[PDB]
Amino acid sequence: MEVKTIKVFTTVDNTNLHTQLVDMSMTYGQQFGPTYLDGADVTKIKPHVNHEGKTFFVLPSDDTLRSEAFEYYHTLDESFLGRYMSALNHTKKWKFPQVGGLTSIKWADNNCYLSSVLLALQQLEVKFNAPALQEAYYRARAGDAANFCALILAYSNKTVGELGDVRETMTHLLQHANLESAKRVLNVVCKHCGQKTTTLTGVEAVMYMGTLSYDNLKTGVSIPCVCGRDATQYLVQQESSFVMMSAPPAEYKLQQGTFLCANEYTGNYQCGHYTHITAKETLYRIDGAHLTKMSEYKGPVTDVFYKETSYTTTILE
Ligand code: NA
Ligand code: NA
Ligand code: NA
Ligand code: NA
Ligand code: NA
Ligand SMILES: [Zn+2]
Repeated sequence: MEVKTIKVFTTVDNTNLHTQLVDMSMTYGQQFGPTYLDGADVTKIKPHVNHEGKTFFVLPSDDTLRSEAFEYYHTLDESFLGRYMSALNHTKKWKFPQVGGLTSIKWADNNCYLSSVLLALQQLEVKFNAPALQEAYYRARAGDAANFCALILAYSNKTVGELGDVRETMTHLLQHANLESAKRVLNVVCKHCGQKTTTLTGVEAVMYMGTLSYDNLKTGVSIPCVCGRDATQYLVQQESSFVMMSAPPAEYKLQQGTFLCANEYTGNYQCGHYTHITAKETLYRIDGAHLTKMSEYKGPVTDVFYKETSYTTTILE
């Protein structure tokens, strides 16, 4: 007798494993729909005896599987799982060296922006509400980051090799972060329209676009008003474990002890390369696999991260 059937497990979350008896005369596709083995699309291949007892990813095809997928990924986007697997097939071959005490990514497939994201996340006090992200994030911190990178790609709607952006990626990722108690209060004054207090929460409480300087947001920054004038606003109150300050790329000085980490961007509207700036015993520039220690830094910066707990203004009235 030749082996005609094998037992395997199918899953959408790598946690709930569903026993299957597989017919070796049919493709995985014919039995399960689109099917993946460690990210590789095996929809078109027939089973092998060596597949016995292995775990295969499938698409959610009934209410139970859809529920398991939503519970794990916190999205109902039907294309997500396939995009995640497509990315994973490539990110499993990336290398994740320890550089300046953090898990970085050797350069591959235009992944500089993702390396800068990964490096930043390891320094923020953040957690993810989506179990897929939180579990992968834990493993990434230790050097096992292939899965986390594939997820970031999928959550970002980026494919492997696609040119990316740190701020855009952070916007997508932070939608799944623990930011429900993040709060920002801004005092806004227009000379024509008058005064108002704006309260922002969640992602909008921690991301700002217009200045790299947390000090400037505290003391006053120009902001367009609906009337066509430039109004001024400053930070009254901040409750979050960090803030991310962004601005169109320009030369900026970074001083150890005055920020947590940052993204350098060498380039312009067309093209650019993203490197990570942090500090340990001195300033560190981490460009994939490559470290440069620095005693000072003035360079082209687009995003600066700062630690926070709770801040209240000392500006009166
Ligand atoms: Na995961
Ligand atoms: Na901010
Ligand atoms: Na202030
Ligand atoms: Na960064
Ligand atoms: Na990097
Ligand atoms: Zn106005």
